[PDB]
Amino acid sequence: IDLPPGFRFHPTDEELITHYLKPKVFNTFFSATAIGEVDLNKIEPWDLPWKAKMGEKEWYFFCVRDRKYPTGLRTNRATEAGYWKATGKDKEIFKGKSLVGMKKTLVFYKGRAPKGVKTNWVMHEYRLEGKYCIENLPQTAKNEWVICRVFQK
Amino acid sequence: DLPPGFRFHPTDEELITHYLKPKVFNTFFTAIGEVDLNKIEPWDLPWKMGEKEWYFFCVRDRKYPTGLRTNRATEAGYWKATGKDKEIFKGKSLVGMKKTLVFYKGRAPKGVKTNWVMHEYRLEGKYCIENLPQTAKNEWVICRVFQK
DNA sequence: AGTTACGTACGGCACACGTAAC
DNA sequence: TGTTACGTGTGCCGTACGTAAC
Repeated sequence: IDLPPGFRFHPTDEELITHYLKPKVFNTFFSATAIGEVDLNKIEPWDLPWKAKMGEKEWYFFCVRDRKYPTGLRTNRATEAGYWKATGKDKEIFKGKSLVGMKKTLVFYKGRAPKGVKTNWVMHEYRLEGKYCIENLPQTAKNEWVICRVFQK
Repeated sequence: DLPPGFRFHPTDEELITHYLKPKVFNTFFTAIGEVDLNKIEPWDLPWKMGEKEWYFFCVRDRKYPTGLRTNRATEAGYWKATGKDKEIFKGKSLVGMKKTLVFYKGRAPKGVKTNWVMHEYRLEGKYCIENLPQTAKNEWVICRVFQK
């Protein structure tokens, strides 16, 4: 609907995990008007705002984390242009006294190599953890499905 | 109703241009909410735009008739400005200034501080010209009050 | 070898609070 | 004497970026 000026989608970390990522992990057909679905392994952050929904300053997008190596137990963070690089320690998301999620901060580098070129594109990847750790998940795509907030400094 | 996460989170400029400016230009104009902020305790302020942060209007009145210094004293305590103000620019044109004040309970020379923090946004960019010479002698501002 | 991730700095931002002004 | 603002200090956040590890 038309939002009065200033009314925007700025959810708290727990609102993202509880009302957005958690339902999608269970139902792959969960749909949200505020947040679309892209594969950051293919799409590039410069072209990202074109393929965005209800977003001007920040863009929210669901994504499927792909394992880099067959036995790597790591995540493919490589794109055609460059590579998303994890920076700093993760941030715990708690619902009441129960840990329900985790936030990782990633900065894009155009190098696609150890000679990465730092960019101003920063992505806040939110992932299901704690009360919803893959160990106690009913064979749903938990580790795979992750919400991502992309913005430019 | 609003889907979860959708809230009133306006930019610095959005506050001055879409809310403060019309109220200054056209007195009393929008569901934004107004409060006297005169002798009102901040914990009793919600008694709401948002339970996270409360946004309310305010009428700054001069403490001293000749002082021109604005009154920030309540029965419960005083609001103490911290650091320096922040510029609000709609392009290359300065439109507003944001002052951060931290509530200090006690109302004494050395009152005990509290976690109440208020971001006061004012129309300082066009204040000097007094485009509209309101004889009401009322300075209208908008404040983001939260206890975080 | 290439790619990712860890983890401790480091710079900016949001105040904390002494010391000056009205 | 009281009350308010000013202005650096600073502690904490948001990354930067080797160095290690997968």
